[PDB]
Amino acid sequence: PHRYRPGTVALREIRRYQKSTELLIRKLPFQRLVREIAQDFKTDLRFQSSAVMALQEASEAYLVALFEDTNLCAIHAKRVTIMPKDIQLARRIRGER
Amino acid sequence: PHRYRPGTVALREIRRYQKSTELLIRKLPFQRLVREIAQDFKTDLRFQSSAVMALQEASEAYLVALFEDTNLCAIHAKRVTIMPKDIQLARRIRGER
Amino acid sequence: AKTRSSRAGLQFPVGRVHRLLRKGNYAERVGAGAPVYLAAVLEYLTAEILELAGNAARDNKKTRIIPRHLQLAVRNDEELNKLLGRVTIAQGGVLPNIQSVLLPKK
Amino acid sequence: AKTRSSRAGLQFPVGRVHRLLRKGNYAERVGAGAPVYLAAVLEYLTAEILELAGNAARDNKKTRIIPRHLQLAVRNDEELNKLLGRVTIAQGGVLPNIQSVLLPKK
Amino acid sequence: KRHRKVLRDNIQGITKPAIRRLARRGGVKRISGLIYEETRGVLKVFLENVIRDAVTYTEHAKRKTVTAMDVVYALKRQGRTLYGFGG
Amino acid sequence: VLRDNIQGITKPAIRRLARRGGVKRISGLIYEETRGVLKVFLENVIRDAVTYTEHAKRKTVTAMDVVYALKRQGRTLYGFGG
Amino acid sequence: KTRKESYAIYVYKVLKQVHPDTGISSKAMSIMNSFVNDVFERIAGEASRLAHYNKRSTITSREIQTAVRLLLPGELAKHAVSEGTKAVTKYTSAK
Amino acid sequence: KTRKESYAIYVYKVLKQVHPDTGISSKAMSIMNSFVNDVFERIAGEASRLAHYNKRSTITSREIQTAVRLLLPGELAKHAVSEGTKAVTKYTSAK
DNA sequence: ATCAATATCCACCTGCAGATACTACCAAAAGTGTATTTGGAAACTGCTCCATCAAAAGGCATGTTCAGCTGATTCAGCTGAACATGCCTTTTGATGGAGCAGTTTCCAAATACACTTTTGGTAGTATCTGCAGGTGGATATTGAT
DNA sequence: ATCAATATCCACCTGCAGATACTACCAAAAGTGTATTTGGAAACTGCTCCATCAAAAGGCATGTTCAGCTGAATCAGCTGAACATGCCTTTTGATGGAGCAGTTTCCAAATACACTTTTGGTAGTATCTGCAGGTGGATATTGAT
Ligand SMILES: [Mg+2]
Repeated sequence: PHRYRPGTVALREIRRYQKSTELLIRKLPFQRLVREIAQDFKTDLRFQSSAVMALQEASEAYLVALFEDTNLCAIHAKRVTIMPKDIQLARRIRGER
Repeated sequence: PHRYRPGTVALREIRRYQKSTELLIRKLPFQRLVREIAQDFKTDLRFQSSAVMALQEASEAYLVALFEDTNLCAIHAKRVTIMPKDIQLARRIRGER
Repeated sequence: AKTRSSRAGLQFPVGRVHRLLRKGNYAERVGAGAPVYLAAVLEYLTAEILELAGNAARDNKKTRIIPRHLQLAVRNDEELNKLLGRVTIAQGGVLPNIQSVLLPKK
Repeated sequence: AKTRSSRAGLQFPVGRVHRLLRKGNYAERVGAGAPVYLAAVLEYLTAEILELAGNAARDNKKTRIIPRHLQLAVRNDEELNKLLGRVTIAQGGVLPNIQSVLLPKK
Repeated sequence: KRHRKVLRDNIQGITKPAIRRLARRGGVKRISGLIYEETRGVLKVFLENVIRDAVTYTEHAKRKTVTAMDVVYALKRQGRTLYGFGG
Repeated sequence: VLRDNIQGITKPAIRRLARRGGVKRISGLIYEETRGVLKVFLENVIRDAVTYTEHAKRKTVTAMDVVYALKRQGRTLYGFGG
Repeated sequence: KTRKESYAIYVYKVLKQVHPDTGISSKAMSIMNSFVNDVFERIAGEASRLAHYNKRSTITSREIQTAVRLLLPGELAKHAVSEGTKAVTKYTSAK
Repeated sequence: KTRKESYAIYVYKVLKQVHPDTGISSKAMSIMNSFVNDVFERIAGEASRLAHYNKRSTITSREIQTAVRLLLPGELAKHAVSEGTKAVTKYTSAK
């Protein structure tokens, strides 16, 4: 029975996802999260579907760019594994704190 | 014969300079640098005294905050010594690179 | 003749704020209450900072507010700090703060 | 009756731009050359991006410029990248980029 | 109107595989197990901030419907300008 | 005893700045890196200030020129007008 | 010679209401003046955008209020809003 | 059935000039439209500020020029400046 | 542990730089009053597109396995902190002059305004085409041995 | 290096979603033309406040020494990647209906003057004082033994 070594499929996935542009979070689950959060601010709101997609494009591009910063913080620490402390450092330096 | 250990005076200095607000670069050399840099954009420039001051205050506030980020970057990598790579990471994450 | 500031109950100049809104190319028209509202908001934030800066003066054995005290006031307050998160107060210095890992080992 | 666009030798609508400068509350008055200069800057910039994006489309054996091509164009160009440094192009993805230490063996 | 379902715990619809994919696009090769909850938290803060301003624009306009434009203006306000939706 | 103007930003001075920044220990190569960073910072800001000066048809950079340049770089400064 | 307007006197008044025995240096006053100018611009700016977004020709206190909500953090917003509403009421019900 | 303006046809014109055999998807066009509006707003805004700072009530091609120098990086600014000067110079001689 | 060097704290003193109070003044807001314009709420209603739902299509959850990464441990050698003072750079202040800024001037270009042409947007109906997603089928890439 | 599992790369291949095409109209642009107002450039000049420099101040360049930090090496432990497996949840196409948005009517509120009163800024002048440094003396910290 055949096995790729840990790290190999990971690099394959990086090339695959760096090549393409489709949204990476499933649509409906994202749409529910948006509605849940909005509802806690104000009841009986509706959303244009393009409003939800806008938030999705923005959130996905925000998360991708944060993961790149995070990856740099891990590598700075001489690791290859991203950890919460890496995200926290990235957000601190960014001024998100 | 009396000698303070490495880091003792450094700590003493952090405390001293964190207490005060005076500028920490001598005014004349900063002024020359400012004039030198400005000469490449326009020749025969004069500077209001307060113009140079404004630049110094802004430049020192900038460098002080960058050293804070730089220091977090050194500590992230489990060091207590700031290095150029720490400044480099801080600037990249800030979006200055 | 009674000024709009006194009418509104404010120290901050409603007339001036109204004028500045007009000549600021903000919109073709400026409503009667807008300068009243804005002046109040401006006065309020001023009071808030002066309150906390006065205190910082007191704590440091002083009666005259200096830029140091304005800095201490702003950065020790989570909300004022956020509002002024991209602002530099000249001659403010920084908060006393050393990372624990840098402390000598007891 | 020659349009102000043809007068200035421009594809971009000088009339439209003059109008938007007025309705936009930027100043009391708008000089006659202002929309001419602006419409040319705008035209220049869009030529710059369509050139580069057109190239990315060709490099990809495609005839139609899609959002990925605009993103490749902007991000691969130092100056466009900085000018749109705080902008997000929907459906653009990212540049292929893997950090060195992440590659296998040695 | 008769009844409308309760929305709870939808943050978990942001699955481990979806997050992993996002990290891949950001060039990440190895992911600690604690990253998934941290990311969920980070995304929530991000959405709350944007939705708050978006909804504020909605209410100011006196609509019940959040528009693409409400979101686009909310993003611009926060220095995360978005092209592709009329903005 | 000729010296570059950037070198006028001395080790002790960069050391003080680092100190106010909470830095305990400083690598030898930091001083040159800092000078480079300061230079890029001043270039970006002065460039914009001078641009304001030229627009106003002056030969003197004013505090306001500088304050406006700082504002547009997202580094608002209080204390010098505006 | 030309008139140099400032919020200094009005800031000094508010200081005296808030700390009657405390003074303020020139530099600190200049900072306070910058602060007032900065917050003015931010609030008026946002109010401008709001009116434009909604095809309105007037900046009303409704736009100032939404602007404040958009720009101030939670608690700061809450008081600013109530201080502002309060001032508009007093101004209306006054001959 | 209200009219919605866009820079589409002008973007398309300019597209044909530079790549005669290349098309553009509607989404890419929408992005191109957003880019033009965005740059417009940033230049007009700098110009607006610049005029105010110099106690001027008129936005002229000179204000736009300084705004372009403030806004665009090095080489894009240089070229934008020539294109704009050229269009104005040409325009002045053409009535 | 003791012990001495030296930093640090605080109470009191005081000159003066920087804050403040006061008067006479004038240009310039800021306010009051009357004539005029219009922006936008409301009220009605066409009609886009949003919530909602039934069926169809593919990604997610879970457990097992072990490769290899992280974090602890130890250690040597490199590299930065500390150290003392006269050389030499910066600070301080005194003095001519450049240019910023205040003032008046006058016209090129600004707004305004009304009929006159042009055009960019849509809207309805039509044919066109680039490429996504399916396939099979030859060429890598990877990891066991 | 050699063999084999499986990912990868094209090349071609049909349907079709989305793009491009006209024919007709039209409201609102944009242009045109003429009368009416004015912003700001241009020219002159008064006086700040800026560059310069002499004398005074006092921070930093310097080389030595070694404390202690950084990074290399080694390795146990365990976390996280890969993949098999079982199947739930999302995606996708179809349809009554809320509210957005389009048009028009009508008034409360805002602009626009001009005129009447005041206030906030400056400026000359004199007046006042909080506190930065200096002193002096006790007490804490740090580092050596
Ligand atoms: Mg809820």
